[PDB]
Amino acid sequence: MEIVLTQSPGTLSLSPGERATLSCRASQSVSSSYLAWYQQKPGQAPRLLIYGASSRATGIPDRFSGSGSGTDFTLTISRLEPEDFAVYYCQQYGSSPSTFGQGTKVEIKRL
Amino acid sequence: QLVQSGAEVKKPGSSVKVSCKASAISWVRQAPGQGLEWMGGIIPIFGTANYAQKFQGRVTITADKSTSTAYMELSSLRSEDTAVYYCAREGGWLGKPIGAFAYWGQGTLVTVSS
Repeated sequence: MEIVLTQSPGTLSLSPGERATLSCRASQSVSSSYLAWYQQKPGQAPRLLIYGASSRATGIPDRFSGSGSGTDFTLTISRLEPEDFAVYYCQQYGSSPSTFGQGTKVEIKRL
Repeated sequence: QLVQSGAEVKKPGSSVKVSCKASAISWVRQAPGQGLEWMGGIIPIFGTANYAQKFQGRVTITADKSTSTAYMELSSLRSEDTAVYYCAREGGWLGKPIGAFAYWGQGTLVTVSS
């Protein structure tokens, strides 16, 4: 049975400088915290941010972090830069077949 | 370095074939309002295709080892197959187990239009 990943919220509306915390819930425990996070901006391929739940990819800024184990995982951006408004996906590779969440859009909050 | 074939516009029920030139990948699509989904991939060591149940029976994933090129052929196209299709690779490996996708192609837009 495929592990189903469900992200929350669907859309996060915040201003630059604010903290963002994104959630990914798994239908089943994710082995060995084998959970990754990606960023995707329009017209571009996804970019790996975090793997093994909490390990930052090389060249990824300090303001990105990940945490969690079992079924509950989070990606936090400590202070939002303009370039951080994008869609974010989680992915598990603790079981075959690999599965992805549906994405959370982080968008600029209304004025 | 993963370089994919150009965008395609297809009719309903037809098939599309996308290529990805590496200079054992997976195919992942971004379909509007459905996030990312893993379709299948060429697996390490055996170099044969595995598939997601959702697409089993109308996706065919092959690799030409000599030209380092992978293909995905998706048949009986439906409006919901409109999506950007990516090839992606994780990266002998004797380090810790890591199944995240570090490397991505530029994507191939397939539009299924009536």
